[PDB]
Amino acid sequence: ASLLDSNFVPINFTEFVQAISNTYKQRRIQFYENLKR
Amino acid sequence: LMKNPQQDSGLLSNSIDFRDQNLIFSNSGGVCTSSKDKIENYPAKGYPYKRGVKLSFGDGTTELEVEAGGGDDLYGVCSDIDEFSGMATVIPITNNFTGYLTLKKDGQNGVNPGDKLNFNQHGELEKVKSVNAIALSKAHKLTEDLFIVLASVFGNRA
Amino acid sequence: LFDENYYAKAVANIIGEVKDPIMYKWFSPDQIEDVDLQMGYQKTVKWDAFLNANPTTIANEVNTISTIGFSSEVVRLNYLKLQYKFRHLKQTSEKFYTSDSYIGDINNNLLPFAQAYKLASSEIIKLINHFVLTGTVSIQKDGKNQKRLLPNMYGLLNMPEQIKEEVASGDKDKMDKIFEKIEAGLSKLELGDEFSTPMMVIVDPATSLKLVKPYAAASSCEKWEDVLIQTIKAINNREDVYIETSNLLKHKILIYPLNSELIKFKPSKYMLPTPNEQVDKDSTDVAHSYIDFVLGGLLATRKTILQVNIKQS
Amino acid sequence: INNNLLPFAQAYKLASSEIIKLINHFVLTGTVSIQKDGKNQKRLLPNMYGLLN
Amino acid sequence: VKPYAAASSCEKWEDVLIQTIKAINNREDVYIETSNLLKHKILIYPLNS
Amino acid sequence: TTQLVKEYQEKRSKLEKFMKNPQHDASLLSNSNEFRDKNVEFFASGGTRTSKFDKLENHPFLGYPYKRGVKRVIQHYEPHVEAGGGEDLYGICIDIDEFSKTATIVPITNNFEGYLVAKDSTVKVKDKLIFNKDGALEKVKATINATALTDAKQISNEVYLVKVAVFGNKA
Amino acid sequence: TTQLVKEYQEKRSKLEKFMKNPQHDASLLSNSNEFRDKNVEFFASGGTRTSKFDKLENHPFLGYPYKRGVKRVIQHYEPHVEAGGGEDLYGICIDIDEFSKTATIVPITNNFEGYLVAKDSTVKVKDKLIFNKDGALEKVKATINATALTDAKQISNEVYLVKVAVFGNKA
Repeated sequence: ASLLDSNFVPINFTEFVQAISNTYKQRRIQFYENLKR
Repeated sequence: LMKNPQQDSGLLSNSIDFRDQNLIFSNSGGVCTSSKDKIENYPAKGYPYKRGVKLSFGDGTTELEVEAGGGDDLYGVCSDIDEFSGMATVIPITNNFTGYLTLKKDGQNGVNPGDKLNFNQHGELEKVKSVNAIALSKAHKLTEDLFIVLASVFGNRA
Repeated sequence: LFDENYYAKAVANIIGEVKDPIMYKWFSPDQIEDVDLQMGYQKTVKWDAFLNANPTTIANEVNTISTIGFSSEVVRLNYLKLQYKFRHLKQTSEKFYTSDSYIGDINNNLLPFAQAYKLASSEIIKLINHFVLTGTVSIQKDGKNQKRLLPNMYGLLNMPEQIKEEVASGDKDKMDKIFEKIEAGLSKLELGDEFSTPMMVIVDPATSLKLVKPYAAASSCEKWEDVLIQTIKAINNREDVYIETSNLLKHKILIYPLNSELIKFKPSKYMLPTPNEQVDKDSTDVAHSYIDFVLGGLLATRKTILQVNIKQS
Repeated sequence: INNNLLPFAQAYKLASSEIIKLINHFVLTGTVSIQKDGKNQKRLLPNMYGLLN
Repeated sequence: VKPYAAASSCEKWEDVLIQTIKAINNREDVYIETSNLLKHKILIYPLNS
Repeated sequence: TTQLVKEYQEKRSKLEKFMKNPQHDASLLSNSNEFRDKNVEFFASGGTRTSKFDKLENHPFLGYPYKRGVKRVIQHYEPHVEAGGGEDLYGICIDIDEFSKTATIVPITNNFEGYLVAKDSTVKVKDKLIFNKDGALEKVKATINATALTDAKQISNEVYLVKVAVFGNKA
Repeated sequence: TTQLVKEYQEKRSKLEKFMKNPQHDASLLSNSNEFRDKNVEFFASGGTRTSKFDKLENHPFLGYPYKRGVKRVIQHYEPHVEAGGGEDLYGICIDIDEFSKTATIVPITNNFEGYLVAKDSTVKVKDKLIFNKDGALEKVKATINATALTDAKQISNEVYLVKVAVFGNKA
C-alpha cells in the first residue's frame, strides 16, 4: 500500500493518504539503509 | 510602479532560505485569505495596486472606474491588477482584509505594530479617524520611495 | 479515485520529486518510531526496578527474604496540526496557459497544480526541519513573531532540564574559552550507564570554520575538531562521534547521544505534508488547495543535551 | 500504575537486570551494598574478593 | 585527554600512560575502559589466565 | 488532609466555573426530555442562526474571552485576542478549543446573532448595548449597533446570557 | 483565570504531597541508572524484608495513615483505623489503596522491618523510637520496642523516612 507500487490503485482519499504515509516511511527506511557517515 | 518589475534581472534566484522571502511588491492578495471573501473587479484608472480605491465617474459614455484615493470616498482596497486587461481586483471595505499595503513616505520610521492607520487622498496608509486599520508590522522599504506595511482593515469606525 | 481526482493523481505522480528532510541525519535509524494520530496527546510509561535491602543467604531454613520494588513514570507528548493554502491554475484552464517553454501565467504568478504543490511541500519541509531543530516556528530571519505553541512541545535547542553553557562576548573568538565551556558542559552531562553510545554534534558554519583551524604557540597535524572528538570520546567510552553543520543554528553547538533509550523521536505518521481533499473552485481559472502537516513528538531524558551558546554581542 | 504492580515477565526482566547490576558491582569492587555512601555492606565469607579490594 | 605537560603537541597523558604500560608488557595491547561504578580509582591488571 | 481536599474542591469549582464545557462526572443522569428551553447554556457554542458564508478567524487568546468581545493585542510572539471592547473592539469570540488554546472570532465586519455574556441582569428586549472593557454587554458612545433580542438569563452568580444581534458599527 | 489555575496547582501539589503514588505528567524521563539509593521514596510500599507467613489485615481508614502507626477507632458503620500511637497502638499501616479507601496493616503482634514516617530528623542509628499521637516515630516510657536501623532521610519539606525494625512490645 504505497505510491511506489504502480499496481496499487487507491479507491478513496483515505487510502491515498495512507499510501502517502507508507511511501514516506519507506523512503525514510531507504535513506537510513543507504546512509553512511 | 508595476506588479512585476519592468526591467529584467541579470541573476538567477537562490532558493535556499525560507525566511523573509515574502517582502516583495509582487506579493498579491492577502497573507490570510478566507474562502468566503467577496472579490470584485473594476476598470482601473492609473495604478491603484496595493492602495485604497474610490469610485470615479466619467462623462457618462463609459462605465465607472476605480482610482487611488481615500478619506470619505474610500470604497475598498485593491489587492491585484491584471495588466493586459487593465483590471483591478477590489476587496470591499465591508469585508475584512489583512495584507501588505503601501505606506506614506513620511514618518515611516514612527510606524510600529499596534498603530492606528488611515488612508490618505492618494490611497496610502498613514499614522493617525474614519477607517479601522491597524499596522501589524513595521515599514519595509522596497525602493527609495516605495514603502510597504502589513495592516488589517476591518471596516469603517464611528 | 485517480480516474476522478486529477489533483490526487498529480500529487501521486509528483510525490517522488520531493527530497527527503535533512532532519533524518540528526538521528539514528532506531531512534525514530512513527505513531498513529493527527492531533492530541500520547502517554509513555517507563518501569524501573530497585532493591529494598541486601540479599539474604540461603542457609538451612529461612522464609524472610529481601524485596525488589518497582516504580513507573509517565510522560505526556502533545501534537499539533497545521495547514497552508496555495493558489494554482485549474486543470481545464492549463491548456490555455501552456507555452512552448513553460506552463503558467508569468505576469500574475500562477502555476500548475503539480509544480505549486511541489514548491509548497518543499517550503513546508524546510519549516518542519527548522521546527525539529529549534523548537520554534517562525518565518522571520530575526526569529521574532513566533507562533505560540502547546506545552510539552520542545525541540533540541529549547528542551528544558538540559545543560546550557554561555561563552562570553569578549571570548567569542577564543577557541580555548569555547572548548573550556564545552568541557564544563561535557563534565556536567549525565548519561548514566548508557554512556557507551555514539554521540552527535551540530554546529553552525562559522563554528565549523573555527574548528577546522589547526589546534593551538601553535602546532600542526591536529585540529580543534580532533581535540573536540577526543574530548567527547573521553566521556562516551571511546565511542563514535559525528559532527554535522546546519545553517539553521547560529553561534550554537548542540551535543547529544544517539541512543534511543535517552532521546527518541516518535512523530505522527502524518507529520510530512499531505494534500487535502477540499479544493476551492470558482467560475474563474484560479483554484485553491490545502496542505496539512503535524508537529511534535520529541522525547528526551533529563540532563542529556548540551547547548553551548557563543554570545556575539 | 497506582499499586506499582507488573506482569511476571516484565517484573522478572527488571529484577534480573538489577541483580546483574549488583553482581557486576560486586565483581568490580569486592563489596555488596545498596547505598551510595557505601555503608551497611553485607557481611561476606572470607576468600571472597574483587579486583579492587 | 589533557595535553601532556609547557603543553606538548600531539602528546597526551593517555598516550604517555599507554606507552608506559607498553614498556612493561613487552609492547602488548593496552585496553582502557571507563566505569561509572568506580570513583577516583584506577585499576591496572594483565589479561593473562 | 480534609481541609486540603475541601480547598481542592473549592478551587476546582471556581476554575471550572469559567469554562465552556467543564468535565463534571455525575453519579446519576439528568432528565431533559422536554424539548423546550434547552438552548440557554454556557456550552451552547456558535450562534442561533449561522450562514454558510460567515468569516471565522482562529487566534491565540490570553485569559477567557469566550462569548465576549475581543480585541487585538500585539506584543516575541504573534498578536493575540483578549477580552475587551470600547473603541478597540476587533470582533467577538464564539468558540474556544482549550487543548490548543485557540479562540474562534467573528470579525465586526460580519453580522452575528447569538447569546453573549451580559454585565448584569438589567437588560431588556429592544435595548441598545455596548461592549465594556471586559467584553461584556451593558445597557447604554455606542460605536457599534447591537440590540438585545431577549432578556438576561442567569445561569450562575455572574453568568448572564442575552440573545443579541450585532450588525456592524454606527457613525 | 490564570490566577485560579495557579491556585489549583498549589492545592494539587499540597494534596499530592500526602499521597502514596501521586499521578503526575512530566515532559521528560527522569534518569536513575545508578542502582544505589534507588529505594528511598514515598511510594516504596511494604518492607525491606518480607516473610511468606506475615499477617495482613485490610481496614477502612480515616485521614492518611500510610506508613504510620494505626489504632482502632469505633464510632452506624464498622470501626476504622486512625493514625495514632501511645498505648492505643493496634498496628502499623504498610499499604494503602485510595480508590477503595482500604489500608493494609501489619498487627503489632507481627515483627516488621521497613521505612516509616519520622517526626523530625533527630533520629540516629541504635535509638529507641516511640510512636507519637500522630503515628510518627520520634526519639525517646516506650510500650513497644522499636530501634532505628538508619538515619532519617528527607524527601519532601516534611517527609522523613527512617528504616526501623519493630519486634513487639516492651514490659
